[PDB]
Amino acid sequence: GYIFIVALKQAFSLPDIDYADQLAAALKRWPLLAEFAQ
Amino acid sequence: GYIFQNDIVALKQAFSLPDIDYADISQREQLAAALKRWPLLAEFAQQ
Amino acid sequence: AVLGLQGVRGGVGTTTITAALAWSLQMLGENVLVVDACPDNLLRLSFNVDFTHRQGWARAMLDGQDWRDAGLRYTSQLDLLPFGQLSIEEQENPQHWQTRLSDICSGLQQLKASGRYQWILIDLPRDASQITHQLLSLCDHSLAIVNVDANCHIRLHQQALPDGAHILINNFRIGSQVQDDIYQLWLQSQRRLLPMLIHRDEAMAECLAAKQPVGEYRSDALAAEEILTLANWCLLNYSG
Amino acid sequence: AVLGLQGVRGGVGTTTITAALAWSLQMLGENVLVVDACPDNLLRLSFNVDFTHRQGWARAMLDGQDWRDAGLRYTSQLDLLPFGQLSIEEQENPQHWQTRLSDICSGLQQLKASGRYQWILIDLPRDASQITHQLLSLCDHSLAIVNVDANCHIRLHQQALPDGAHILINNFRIGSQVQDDIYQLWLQSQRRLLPMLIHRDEAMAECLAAKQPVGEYRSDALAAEEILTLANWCLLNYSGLK
Ligand SMILES: Nc1ncnc2c1ncn2[C@@H]1O[C@H](COP(=O)(O)OP(=O)(O)OP(=O)(O)O)[C@@H](O)[C@H]1O
Ligand SMILES: Nc1ncnc2c1ncn2[C@@H]1O[C@H](COP(=O)(O)OP(=O)(O)OP(=O)(O)O)[C@@H](O)[C@H]1O
Ligand SMILES: [Mg+2]
Ligand SMILES: [Mg+2]
Repeated sequence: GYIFIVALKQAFSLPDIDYADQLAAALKRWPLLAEFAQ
Repeated sequence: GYIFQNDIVALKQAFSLPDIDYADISQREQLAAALKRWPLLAEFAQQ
Repeated sequence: AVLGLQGVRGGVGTTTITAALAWSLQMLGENVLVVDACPDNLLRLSFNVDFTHRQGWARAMLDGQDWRDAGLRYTSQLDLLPFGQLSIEEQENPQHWQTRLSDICSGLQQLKASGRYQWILIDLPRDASQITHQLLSLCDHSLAIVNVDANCHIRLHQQALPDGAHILINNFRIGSQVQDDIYQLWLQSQRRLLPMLIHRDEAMAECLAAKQPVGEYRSDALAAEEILTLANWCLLNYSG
Repeated sequence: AVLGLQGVRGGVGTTTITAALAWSLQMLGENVLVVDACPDNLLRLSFNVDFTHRQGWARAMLDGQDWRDAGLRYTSQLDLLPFGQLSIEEQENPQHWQTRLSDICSGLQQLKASGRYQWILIDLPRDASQITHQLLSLCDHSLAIVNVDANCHIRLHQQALPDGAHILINNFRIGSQVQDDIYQLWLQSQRRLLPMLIHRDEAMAECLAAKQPVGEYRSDALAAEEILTLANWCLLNYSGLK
């Protein structure tokens, strides 16, 4: 991701998301959700 | 109260506060009760 | 006509409404270009553009390419111009590029003059950046999107709107006395309030997940009919 | 600890949650300072500050004045630092002042070192300005506020969050099929989601219109109880310094 006078930094990264493995019906219903899960 | 100048196409964009009229609020009793329920609404309408 | 749509605050439904209104205008027989001016680049996802598709007018412009080659044709009547995907470094340093995009203004002015499109709708972000102001200046008319809540109420007494903008309610719901009270007060006081509104409607929540405009996703959704009322008003009042 | 709260998108509940969480922490005996870092200057209205009261830390700073005189006492354990009211010209020219506010950082860092407050909460706007990044860097922990909808779902796959942020759901209400699908998917996949959420609650819609934090407005509201669960979690997990 990205890392931002005084001795302080702030790191930025994408959120930690785990699509490792019910929800199969949710992914078939919504192509937007299936898109990120593949 | 601001006019943005867009010299690159010679256009201007004016901005202003939305047009709000509280002059006739006192006439409807339905609004008088709502103004009594919510101090935030009363605050803007009193002004 | 060039029509800007801008939320009075974030999250009020501006992008979904832009996509829905473009679809409605097409159903009424109009030629429409829909332009995403938001760095979040979300409008394209209502038109089945792959998330991994990174092209867009601003992405092209920052890369030294022709922005006019980033356009997409959705139907014969509806064209789309995504913003493009920014890197995280670009996302977190808007000062690096938010003044490098002026060329889009001359390009849209040329498109306006050509009469190629009957409507150009611009999804504008809730910021005050140079590029947002520049795009606003190109609009013939603008809609300011609100929800009926205490936050939008306050904002309407303290933040400027584009001159001549009309106010459009989205997300109106059942079950809220304070909303009903604010709404009744607005009906008597808010001189710029449009006479039609959009309810909270499951079709408007589902249609983005289905990657379609609401009126394509569910043509008989109550919200699709509310958007059509808006479209008809725009044809009558915003045409020129 | 300094705790930042920032919406993943605008309008998700960040300011109402900041006011409510500050109230809950002070209910638990903590001395709290709540700082409004948003140029819209809305936080003060949850604490019965008159709309025409224009003073604030950034207002005073842009006027060549001492930001330390812009503070307000709500209770003996809750102080408020409003942003101040900007003119329309200042609102539409954020580049003019967004770079002239960095001295608030050493002022807050000094206020932190003094130990006067057990918690400093900062309501952060949904932007990437210099001052937002600066104030974010002062935070020991941060919460990223979401609503369960397709827009927030997309944002979590494309925008950076502050490192170490936890995600807090607000405005939750069961019965929407797509929202329940997204939520069940987040439960299995979003590794930094908090274990509690905040339901849609009319107390949260009303409290701003009553100009109070939700727990003062309706202590027995479900949302007020959920914010108290959040405050207890913060005492347990976020009291360490960075
Ligand atoms: N009337 C409505 N009923 C139900 N859900 C809605 C409605 N309008 C919008 N939504 C949902 O609310 C979320 C936010 O909508 P949208 O992306 O259009 O808002 P926005 O104002 O463009 O947000 P942003 O600040 O991110 O630009 C989306 O998930 C959308 O599907
Ligand atoms: N859990 C909730 N239940 C019901 N209404 C809520 C809830 N949370 C917030 N609201 C309402 O939503 C509106 C927006 O809330 P708020 O001002 O806290 O959001 P925000 O994310 O800080 O907005 P902004 O982007 O303007 O800073 C308010 O009118 C508030 O009363
Ligand atoms: Mg949008
Ligand atoms: Mg806020």
